[PDB]
Amino acid sequence: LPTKVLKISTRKTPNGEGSKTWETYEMRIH
Amino acid sequence: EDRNKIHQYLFLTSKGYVKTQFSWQYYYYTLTE
Amino acid sequence: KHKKVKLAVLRECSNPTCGAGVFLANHKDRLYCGKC
Amino acid sequence: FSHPRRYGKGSRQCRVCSSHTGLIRKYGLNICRQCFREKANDIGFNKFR
Amino acid sequence: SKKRKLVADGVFYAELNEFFTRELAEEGYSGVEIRATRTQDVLGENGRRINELTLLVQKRFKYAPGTGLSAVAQAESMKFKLLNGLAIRRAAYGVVRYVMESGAKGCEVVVSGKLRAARAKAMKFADGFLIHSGQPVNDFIDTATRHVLMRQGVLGIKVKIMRDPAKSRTGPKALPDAVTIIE
RNA sequence: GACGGAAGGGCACCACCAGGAGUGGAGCCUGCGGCUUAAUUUGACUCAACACGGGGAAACUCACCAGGUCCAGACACAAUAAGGAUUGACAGAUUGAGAGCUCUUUCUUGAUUUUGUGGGUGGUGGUGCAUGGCCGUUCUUAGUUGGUGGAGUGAUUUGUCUGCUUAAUUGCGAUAACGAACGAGACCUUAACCUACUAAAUAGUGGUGCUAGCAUUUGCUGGUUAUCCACUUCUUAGAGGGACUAUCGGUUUCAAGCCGAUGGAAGUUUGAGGCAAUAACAGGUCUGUGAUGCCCUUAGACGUUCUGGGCCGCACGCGCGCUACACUGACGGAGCCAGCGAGUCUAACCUUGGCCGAGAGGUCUUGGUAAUCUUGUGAAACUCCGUCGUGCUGGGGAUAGAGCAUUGUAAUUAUUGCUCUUCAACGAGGAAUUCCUAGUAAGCGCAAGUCAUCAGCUUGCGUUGAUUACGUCCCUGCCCUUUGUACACA
Ligand SMILES: [Mg+2]
Ligand SMILES: [Mg+2]
Ligand SMILES: [Mg+2]
Ligand SMILES: [Mg+2]
Ligand SMILES: [Mg+2]
Ligand SMILES: [Mg+2]
Ligand SMILES: [Mg+2]
Ligand SMILES: [Mg+2]
Ligand SMILES: [Mg+2]
Ligand SMILES: [Mg+2]
Ligand SMILES: [Mg+2]
Ligand SMILES: [Mg+2]
Ligand SMILES: [Mg+2]
Ligand SMILES: [Mg+2]
Ligand SMILES: [Mg+2]
Ligand SMILES: [Mg+2]
Ligand SMILES: [Mg+2]
Ligand SMILES: [Mg+2]
Ligand SMILES: [Mg+2]
Ligand SMILES: [Mg+2]
Ligand SMILES: [Zn+2]
Ligand SMILES: [Zn+2]
Repeated sequence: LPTKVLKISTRKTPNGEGSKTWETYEMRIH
Repeated sequence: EDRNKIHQYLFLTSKGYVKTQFSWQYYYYTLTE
Repeated sequence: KHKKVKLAVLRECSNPTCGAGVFLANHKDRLYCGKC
Repeated sequence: FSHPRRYGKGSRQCRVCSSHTGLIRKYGLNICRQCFREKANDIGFNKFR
Repeated sequence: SKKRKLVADGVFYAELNEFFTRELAEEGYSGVEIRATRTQDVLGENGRRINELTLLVQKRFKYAPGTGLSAVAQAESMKFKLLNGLAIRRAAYGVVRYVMESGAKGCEVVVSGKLRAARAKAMKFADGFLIHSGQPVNDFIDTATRHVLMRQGVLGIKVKIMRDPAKSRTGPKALPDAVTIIE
């Protein structure tokens, strides 16, 4: 089967200061 | 008696007589001796 | 802040709900049970 | 002592906080983003690229 | 669904350990799999804790009447030891004294917070060989971090260990640098 | 050591060149100040504040204010307990109120809690200058240490370096060093190719018992959701293969290597990322945490709630932006091309397909827990065929009026949409300034997050696809040496 990645793009910081850096976690099913 | 329905819904969270632990909003009220 | 005052002591309505300690209100027209 | 609060953000609360802030209603988990990455890897959500 | 499902495999798998280093910590918890440090006080007074909350596992979680080479076990191994009271100077070298000749490559322990109320102590205690980093760390480390609540200023540990890649016990057999032949 | 406005080197499109694409000039969107305010909650102010705290706020959120409920002050001592403590109460005056807030009234529920001492204890209340954690920046950087030996009484130094070279303390080389470990690299994810083994009405293609139509000696184009037969080339992806700069030139010095060429699926580390050393900094967050020290507070509450308003309020400056100024354009048929992706059990999510409708939308089923249905998401730029011949004219859609819907207890200060009239600058933007080297820039629209609702936002995505350099310190910055110091709080 084709696998579908589950992606949750959330910004890396709790507050709203820094550079606007994001990061995508994956869930890889099969 | 409003209080009396819960007393054996079981078998004053303070004086011990049941220890409390939170973990997400619906109250794991688990018992003493 | 209320008193429900002490009553230098003392009809009736229906339903085994209202249990004979339910003497209806001494006003006028009153068919009222202090229970509810 | 209550009035219609059926939908919206006052409705949904964080599992770990009841924090109405930062909700992520994706994949039926319902946690805020401050909150999630702390509890991230233990769900099998990892980082590859 | 199936997406909203395999998440719920894990997001149910998750809140458990929120409920585990809260209730079984003093009773010696290591990790769900139930990995543990101490293991009687998990059962209870021959029955006091075994079922005190399996009976609450249901009447909270929708059920019915009837259905030292790890850091997360070593970052609380002796997190008690601090809030009970010892020197934070030699006690920390003890644990990296401990695991290191347990055939283990590398270990590192830090304590962060107010030793004395200032811009706050952050001293660090290492010993050994700690690969970091790339992909070979996910394989070879364990690190835990537990907030320590003492009466004047919260502090916090960041323990790290590493598996001896030689006596690996699973997966790769040595560092991906590995070189050797015979003369 | 750190620092210098001292000297060498070395390096970067948060530096420049050669050029590309834009903003600051206009309307409007949004965020910041201001200002106004009962309140306009607030954090952040250089790169590293200002479409940033998911911060797209109508209630909520809500922290703000004008008001109004509540005990959800456990419990320990001490008081009304069994000659009723005490909560509740329908309606009425009150009040926003179908609020017993409260007043009258007399009912009334029943050792449940009413009161002070004491103790709690909730807090988006204060202190990111008491903290955890995490995060951001130096750093889109090459650095860092120890063993034995050498040098020093010593702190220290050597190793860790002239010179090349590399993206790099990457290596050749040189060497009082030698041999090492961390960092870079290796490692891991993804976009490509395999005519190969391993493969299927959930994928895609021929083909058959046969079926639809133009020509008609057998082809055109199909149709056949429980009608048969085939295939692994596409797809997808299990196991693996393959790129090693391989080979041969151009220049090397002895090489380390850099500029060509062929092979070619693949020549900037093959492309794009994930990780990440030794140390930092009063950096940001108590407005994420049942993380929180200590204080402030705890019954006319700063707790929680109900009602209503506010964060968006405009002589103004600024930041991320969207629609453009039109003839490579706009209007109009119409050809019709994606890829990335999400979706409903105590339930209303993805809506085909019907049918009403001017559209918005209505209504009606239906498939879909999902390679099956929505979905070939029949996207847009596009583009083929027409149209309007350069005014501010339709370019432009701003302000502004009238009418129909959709969400929602609740759209008024237009949530949002569709229709008709309105038709404001703006005529390519000053000083400045950004981003950028290949499937890149740029244009285009599409999903997902947000979401009851709402994009001019975000994270991604594919369609279309250039110019130009494949270089240097001239500026701005950073790293290594040398040097000076009365700095070490550096
Ligand atoms: Mg809250
Ligand atoms: Mg690496
Ligand atoms: Mg230029
Ligand atoms: Mg402010
Ligand atoms: Mg504050
Ligand atoms: Mg500042
Ligand atoms: Mg910077
Ligand atoms: Mg309110
Ligand atoms: Mg609140
Ligand atoms: Mg602050
Ligand atoms: Mg020596
Ligand atoms: Mg000596
Ligand atoms: Mg040295
Ligand atoms: Mg700080
Ligand atoms: Mg705002
Ligand atoms: Mg501006
Ligand atoms: Mg529909
Ligand atoms: Mg207009
Ligand atoms: Mg935004
Ligand atoms: Mg220069
Ligand atoms: Zn009655
Ligand atoms: Zn949370």
